[PDB]
Amino acid sequence: KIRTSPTFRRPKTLRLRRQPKYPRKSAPRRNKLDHYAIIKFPLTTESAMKKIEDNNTLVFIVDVKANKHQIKQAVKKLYDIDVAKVNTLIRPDGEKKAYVRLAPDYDALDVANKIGII
Amino acid sequence: APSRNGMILKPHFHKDWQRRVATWFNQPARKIRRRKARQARARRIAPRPAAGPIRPIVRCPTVRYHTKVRAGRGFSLEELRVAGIHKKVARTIGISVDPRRRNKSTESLQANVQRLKEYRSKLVLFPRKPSAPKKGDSSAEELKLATQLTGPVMPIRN
Amino acid sequence: TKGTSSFGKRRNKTHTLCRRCGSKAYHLQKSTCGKCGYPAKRKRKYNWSAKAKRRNTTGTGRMRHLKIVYRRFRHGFREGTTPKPK
Amino acid sequence: GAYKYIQELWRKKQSDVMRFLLRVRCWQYRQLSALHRAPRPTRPDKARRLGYKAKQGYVIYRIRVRRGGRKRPVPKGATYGKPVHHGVNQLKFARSLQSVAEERAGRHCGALRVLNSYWVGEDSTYKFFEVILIDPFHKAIRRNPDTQWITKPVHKHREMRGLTSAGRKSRGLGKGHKFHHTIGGSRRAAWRRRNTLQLHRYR
Amino acid sequence: AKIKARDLRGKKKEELLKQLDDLKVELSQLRVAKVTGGAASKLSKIRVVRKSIARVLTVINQTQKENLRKFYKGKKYKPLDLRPKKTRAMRRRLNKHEESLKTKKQQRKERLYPLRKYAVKA
Amino acid sequence: SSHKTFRIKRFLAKKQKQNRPIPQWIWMKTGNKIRYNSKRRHWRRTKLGL
RNA sequence: CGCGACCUCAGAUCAGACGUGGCGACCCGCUGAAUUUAAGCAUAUUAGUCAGCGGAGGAAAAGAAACUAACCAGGAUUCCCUCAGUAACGGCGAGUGAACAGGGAAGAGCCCAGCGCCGAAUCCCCGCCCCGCGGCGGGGCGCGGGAAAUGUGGCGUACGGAAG
Repeated sequence: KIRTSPTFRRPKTLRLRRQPKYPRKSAPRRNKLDHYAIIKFPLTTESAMKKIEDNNTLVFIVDVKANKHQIKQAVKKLYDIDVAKVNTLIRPDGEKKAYVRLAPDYDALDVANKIGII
Repeated sequence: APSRNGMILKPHFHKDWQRRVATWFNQPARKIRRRKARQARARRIAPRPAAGPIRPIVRCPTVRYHTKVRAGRGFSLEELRVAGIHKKVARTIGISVDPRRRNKSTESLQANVQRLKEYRSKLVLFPRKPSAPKKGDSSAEELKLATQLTGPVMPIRN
Repeated sequence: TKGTSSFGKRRNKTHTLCRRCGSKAYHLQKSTCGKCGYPAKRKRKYNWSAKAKRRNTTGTGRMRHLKIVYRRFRHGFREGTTPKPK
Repeated sequence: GAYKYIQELWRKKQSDVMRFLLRVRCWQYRQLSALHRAPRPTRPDKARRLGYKAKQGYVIYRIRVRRGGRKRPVPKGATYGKPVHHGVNQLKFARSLQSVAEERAGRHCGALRVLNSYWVGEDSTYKFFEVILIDPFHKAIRRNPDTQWITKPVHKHREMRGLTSAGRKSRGLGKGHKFHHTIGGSRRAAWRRRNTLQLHRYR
Repeated sequence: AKIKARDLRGKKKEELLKQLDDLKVELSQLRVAKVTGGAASKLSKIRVVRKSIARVLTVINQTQKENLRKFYKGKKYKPLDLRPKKTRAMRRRLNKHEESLKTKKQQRKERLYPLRKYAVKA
Repeated sequence: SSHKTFRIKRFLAKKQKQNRPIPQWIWMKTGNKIRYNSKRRHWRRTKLGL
């Protein structure tokens, strides 16, 4: 060995991994943003029933912590349907509205009767 | 401003004295508390003198009070020696020991030695396990007749 | 033009909502809460405003932990026991 | 025992032997940071006296305190008052530099508890002190009946309340005719008793 | 069906999560009934279902933590959840054993010079 | 403004929902004292802070 | 050049702990004014007080004499009564201002280092087994690890102590 550089450098020591003698918290926290917790209810509004009857969409009021991705897997799992796209807005009231456009092999107006909105 | 002939007088009331006015509405509540804590102490020491351990005969210092006699902190180590009581055993049979007390005189010494002789005679000593008495204790007929002494034990009258 | 005309130009805020004390006192440029001093670890409280203290003390809020401590105290802080069943 | 030879050697500080040692160390210490851990007591002997034992959970921090008096922190020497309080330069701090050392150690090491401290050197600009610190939660200290008094919450931050030997020296407590002004717990307790009207219910 | 927390406890793990979703769907259908605008008889039921979800989720969580503190019983290191939470300062105190420790020197005082039961004549 | 932070829009959301009059069955309660909502807030009159 | 020590000082999301912040009536440590009073005013006074900073506890602090005394002597601290508006301080002005003894409330004493003796006689942590505790403690088992002769434990501390 000769010092190639005129700088001394902190030599790269071995740093180990966490192998703890106990987990800090006893249980892994249960998911509280479920499929049921995320989707609260559908809007049965003049504006939102036309949105069903024209654009082949469903309109849901949704948990404000939700992605478009979480809404897509939620709308799928609860209503055995598949989603083309989800648009979301947070209302002035403060709750997140989801405009869940459905894939063209499913009628929105024939699944809106199945969930029970008219 | 002074009116006429009156006393020249200087009240100490120039500091914010009203923040630190100690009132004594506690007084009767204090006395009830001290008396309950004194009765509660006396009940805990079932046979033992309620007042606490014997104190020595002690002359008051400075010429004003040296005609008087008061109770001391505790017996001198040389007052205990002549009496023939081990200084660590004395405290267990209720005898005040302070190792700070000298003895300049033989009269003060011999008064406090004779004081401890009187105590060691009167004192009824209960066995440690009560069910079996051993050699260095008081007899069982005396143990039944052993009950508290109220006020200072062998009170030091002038 | 120091009064009425000059009040028109007031259209950009110095304070916003502090995120310890909730008060509209978090100075955007200084980045300090005028009420609680947020980036400072300790609460900004002064003994010269006894009124300002008692607005924001232990009474004020819920005491959601500290109210049950008072309830849990009066049974010697007992743990892992249940009342005897039916 | 060696410790008496180490004791009386440390009392000859003007001797060629100790002048060399106190200068080569007081050099060494300047080139380190103002608050760093010493791996052992620089004076094992002195630390023995002050209660340091050589067991796990006894810590020793060499902390330097910048030296001199205390000039009044007032903008441009303007104390806006009466000529009594015009003083700004020749003013002195009520606590010794050793007590200021113990509490820079004790504050930084918020978990540890300052037992005591000893001098180890002075440059004109810096005094150097070793501070003896104890872990109240190490089982060596926590299971020793001799040392499980520091493991009780009454003795948190002794350095901040003048309860270490160096802090007690600032308080002017002690028995007798010279220490009347601190009769009672302290200087404040003395003042309190004397500046209270006892207004008895009857009087 | 009136769900009580006595005929939940004996039951199985996946048997209770079946009943949980059996209530979750029941609640989601009542929240649709609330918005479609009818059935006062169903808007009373929404609270009854909300509490019976809480009953099941409690008994789910009760039986987990009865099983974890049985698992961590013998061990020297149990999680911060299972350790006795009282006051902070009360956890920092000396153990029931550590307060009880005397020095050899003090055990010798206690043996030689025990405080005697005595009583003096007047 | 039109450009808002999410934090302010949640503040403005709560203030909207507080700005509704009392239900007409609240004053039929046994120990009723409330006549009307005193903590109502019009957008000209009281300017909600900020 | 290499390898084994040791010292001194780094890095870890290393194993296990610990501190911070709050309240702040009471308590400890600092810091520290000016209104005011002196018929002005500067020293003094207000006042080591308000504000400022730090640290606690169920109380705190203090505390078992480097004491008070000058006696025929008392004997830790704290608190109450009294000493006492006293001795003393002070533009000796305004004002300030304790202590001892004495009576009581309470009453409790102690431990190191050093000095020296005993084969480090000491302590910490991991693994196993058996009790076993929501105050991790007890008993086994291991050329299991570590701290510690740069001094751990027992005896012993001024009231003297130790050895035979």
